[PDB]
Amino acid sequence: PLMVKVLDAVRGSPAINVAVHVFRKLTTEEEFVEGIYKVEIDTKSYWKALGISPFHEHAEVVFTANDSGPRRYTIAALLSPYSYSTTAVVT
Amino acid sequence: PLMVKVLDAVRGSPAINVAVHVFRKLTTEEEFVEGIYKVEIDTKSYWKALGISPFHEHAEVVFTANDSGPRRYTIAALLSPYSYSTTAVVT
Amino acid sequence: PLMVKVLDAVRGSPAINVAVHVFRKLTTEEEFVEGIYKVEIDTKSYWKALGISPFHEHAEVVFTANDSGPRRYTIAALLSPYSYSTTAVVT
Amino acid sequence: PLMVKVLDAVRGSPAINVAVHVFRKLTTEEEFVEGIYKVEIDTKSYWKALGISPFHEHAEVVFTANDSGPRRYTIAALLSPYSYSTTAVVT
Amino acid sequence: PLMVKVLDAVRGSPAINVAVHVFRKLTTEEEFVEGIYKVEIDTKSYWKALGISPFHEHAEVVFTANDSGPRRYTIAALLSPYSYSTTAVVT
Repeated sequence: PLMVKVLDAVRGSPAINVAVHVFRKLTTEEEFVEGIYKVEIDTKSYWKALGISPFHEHAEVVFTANDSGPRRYTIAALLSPYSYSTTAVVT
Repeated sequence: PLMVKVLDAVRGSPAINVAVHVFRKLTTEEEFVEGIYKVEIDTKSYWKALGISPFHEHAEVVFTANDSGPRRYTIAALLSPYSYSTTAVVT
Repeated sequence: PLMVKVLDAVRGSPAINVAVHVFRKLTTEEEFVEGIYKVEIDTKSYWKALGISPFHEHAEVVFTANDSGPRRYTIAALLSPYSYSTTAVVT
Repeated sequence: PLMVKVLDAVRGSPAINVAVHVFRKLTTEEEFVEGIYKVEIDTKSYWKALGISPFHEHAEVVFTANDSGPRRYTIAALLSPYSYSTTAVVT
Repeated sequence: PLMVKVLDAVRGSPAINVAVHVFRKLTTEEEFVEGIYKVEIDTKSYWKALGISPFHEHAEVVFTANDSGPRRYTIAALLSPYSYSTTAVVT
């Protein structure tokens, strides 16, 4: 016998975030789960898994990468509930 | 017999974050879980898993990477609940 | 018999973070969990797992990496709840 | 018989962080857990696990790494709850 | 019979950090746990686990590493709760 119980009775006005998981029993992947409440903001990638036999004989390659510039990011509340409160962003 | 019990009775107005996990029984991966309440802001990668036999014979390679520039990040509250409070970001 | 009990009765308005885990029974990985309340801000990687036999015979390689520039990061509260309090960021 | 009990009754408004773990029974890893309340801010890596037989015969390599520049990090509270308090960051 | 009991009754508003662990029964690792309330700020690594037989015959290598520059880090409270207090960072 397997039982799980959460939050039987509630009187009032809360804020909640619930998650429940139960498990009973060149690249390979099997039987996985990814991304329950997942956040990604800025991510970069250049070269990945070109192939079996690239650039075998007598190759000449030049590789250069530049990253610059004016950028801004602004966030007030992230992944956090609130009740009976005040939030403001003023510029 | 396996039992789990959390937060039977609540009177009032709280803020909560709950997570429950139960498990009963070139690259390979099996039977995994990734990313329960996961955050990533700035991440970089260049070269990964090109292939079996790259650049075998008489290769000439030049590799250079530059990273610079004006950037800003601003966050007030991250992964933290609050109640009966004040939050402000002023510039 | 296996039992777990947490927070039966609550009167008032708190802030909480709960996590419960139960387990009963070139690269290989099996039966793992990663990233329960995990945070990463700035992470870099260049070369990883190119392949079986790269750069076998008579290779010439030049590798150089530069990292510089004006950057700023600002955070007020991270992974810490509060109640009946004040938080402000002023510039 | 195995039993665990935490925080039966609470009257008031506290701030808490709870974690419970129970376990009853070129690279290889099995049956592990990583990253319960884990934080990483600035981390770097260059070369890792190139392959079985790289740079076998008559190789010429030049390796140089430079790291410099103006950077700032500012944090007020990290992994520490508070109640009935004041927090401010002023520049 | 195995029993554990912590914090049966609480009246008031404290700040707490709790952790409970119970265990009853080229690289290899089995049955481990890593990173319960773990913090890392600045960490570097250069070369690790290149492969079985690198640089076998008649190699010429030059290795040099430079680390410098203006950097600042500022933290007010780290891994320490407080109640009925004041915290400020002024520049």
